[PDB]
Amino acid sequence: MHVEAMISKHPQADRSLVQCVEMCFDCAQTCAACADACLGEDKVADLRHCIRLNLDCAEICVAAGSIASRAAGTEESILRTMLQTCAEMCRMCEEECRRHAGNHEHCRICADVCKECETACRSATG
Amino acid sequence: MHVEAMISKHPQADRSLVQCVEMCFDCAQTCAACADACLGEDKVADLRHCIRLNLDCAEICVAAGSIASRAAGTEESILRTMLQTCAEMCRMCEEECRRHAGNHEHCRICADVCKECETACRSATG
Amino acid sequence: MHVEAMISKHPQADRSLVQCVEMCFDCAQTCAACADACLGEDKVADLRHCIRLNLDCAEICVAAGSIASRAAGTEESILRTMLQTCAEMCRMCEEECRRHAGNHEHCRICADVCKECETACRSATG
Amino acid sequence: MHVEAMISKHPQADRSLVQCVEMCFDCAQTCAACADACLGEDKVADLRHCIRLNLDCAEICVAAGSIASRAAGTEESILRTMLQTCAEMCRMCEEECRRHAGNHEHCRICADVCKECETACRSATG
Ligand SMILES: [Cu+]
Ligand SMILES: [Cu+]
Ligand SMILES: [Cu+]
Ligand SMILES: [Cu+]
Ligand SMILES: [Cu+]
Ligand SMILES: [Cu+]
Ligand SMILES: [Cu+]
Ligand SMILES: [Cu+]
Ligand SMILES: [Cu+]
Ligand SMILES: [Cu+]
Ligand SMILES: [Cu+]
Ligand SMILES: [Cu+]
Ligand SMILES: [Cu+]
Ligand SMILES: [Cu+]
Ligand SMILES: [Cu+]
Ligand SMILES: [Cu+]
Ligand code: NA
Ligand code: NA
Ligand code: NA
Ligand code: NA
Repeated sequence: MHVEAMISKHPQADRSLVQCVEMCFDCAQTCAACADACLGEDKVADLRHCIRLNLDCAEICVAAGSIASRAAGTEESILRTMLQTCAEMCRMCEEECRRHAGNHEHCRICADVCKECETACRSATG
Repeated sequence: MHVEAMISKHPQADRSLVQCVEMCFDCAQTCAACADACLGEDKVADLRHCIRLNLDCAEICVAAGSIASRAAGTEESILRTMLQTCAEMCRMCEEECRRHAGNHEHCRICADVCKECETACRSATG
Repeated sequence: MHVEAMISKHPQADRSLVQCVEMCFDCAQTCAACADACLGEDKVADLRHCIRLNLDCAEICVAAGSIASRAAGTEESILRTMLQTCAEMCRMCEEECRRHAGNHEHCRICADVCKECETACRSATG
Repeated sequence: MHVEAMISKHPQADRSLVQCVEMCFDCAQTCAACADACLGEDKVADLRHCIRLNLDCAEICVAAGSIASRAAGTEESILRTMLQTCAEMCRMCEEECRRHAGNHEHCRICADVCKECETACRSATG
């Protein structure tokens, strides 16, 4: 990614923010991938809630990553509110993915990414 | 829109929810349009914060409308948290658009739509 | 929606474009709803491809509607290319939803909306 | 990112695809960042078209990256069409960012990322 490079060249120009942006896109892609993999499983009926939570997590992580890419200045912003929402979403998604992690390696990877994004988003709210 | 029609045919099948979904997409489109119109104004330098807030509002309204389109059942969901975030975003965007409404009719229309979406999102959290 | 009202107040200021924008958001919401309803069906395993195509259609319709909301001027734009892609996507999604329409009323509604969006997007490329 | 790891664990389980997905998210974030930086410049009026093209590029790159994250199987997909559209979008955005690269380092970085994403998307269509 180019998050760090672009922040430094912004005319209104932060490690916690760079890490949060990176993780939001990483998590958005991973959740999209996890939902699609759950949809291909023989036992797809067992994974309905996990697919649904992945879909919401991918939507909220993209939104958060976009908002946070525009949060390099000092002006009022929705950033902290959005990051709290992303954190809560990632917490929910992680718990459900974690529950299937013994059965589906893709859900283990997704749960780990959601946990990391949750942590990153919380850290950026400081 | 087909929000009402699709909710009723959902196998896990609410006026406040239908109104919120409709308004989130209406507001997403209106904010996207408002940012683009502000970008075309002679006095674009005066509208920087308004463009930025429109961009964040369009992102959050789409996300909210998507999440709420999947919230027709009884299972745990990020819905209330997301709708509070949308409400707060629309409040911010409305205030800035409102400030330019005497000068730019497109900002008057956008402020009115943001106010309505804010109200709809708050009502759906009940 | 406020598409027509916002186009007329744009400083660079078209019926086919207003109809396309409206339909793209209508279709994005309807496909999101259809995927979520398919995920709740007893026979979810039979609907894997339909869910997947709905997810791609909702993503592409939002993108198209956003791009087209910014296409009110005369400058070079990705608009025609994006609308052709939306048309092709809606065609694919319609065919799969249509196949399940006798079994699931939500897929009948979605197929009808996808057909209309396809038509609208093609008309706006003129 | 976790693109490579998730592809390998997909029940329907490609270097060109992993590179395209990674680049689409990298480019989406970079274009979002570039538009926000152009909005903060003293000479924002000179950057209107660049901001607009960045906004469309961020929208199309996210959509492409999402679609391509679900393209790990053999079934019919919009993937090739979407990747051609992303390529064309990145080409347009690159040319405009490149034009400002002598004046704004953020536009130099964005033009380089758009060029790479364009190349990656074209390579994945093979
Ligand atoms: Cu997750
Ligand atoms: Cu999850
Ligand atoms: Cu997950
Ligand atoms: Cu995850
Ligand atoms: Cu607004
Ligand atoms: Cu606003
Ligand atoms: Cu506005
Ligand atoms: Cu507005
Ligand atoms: Cu469809
Ligand atoms: Cu469909
Ligand atoms: Cu459908
Ligand atoms: Cu449909
Ligand atoms: Cu670009
Ligand atoms: Cu560009
Ligand atoms: Cu750029
Ligand atoms: Cu770029
Ligand atoms: Na900002
Ligand atoms: Na739901
Ligand atoms: Na335009
Ligand atoms: Na697929």
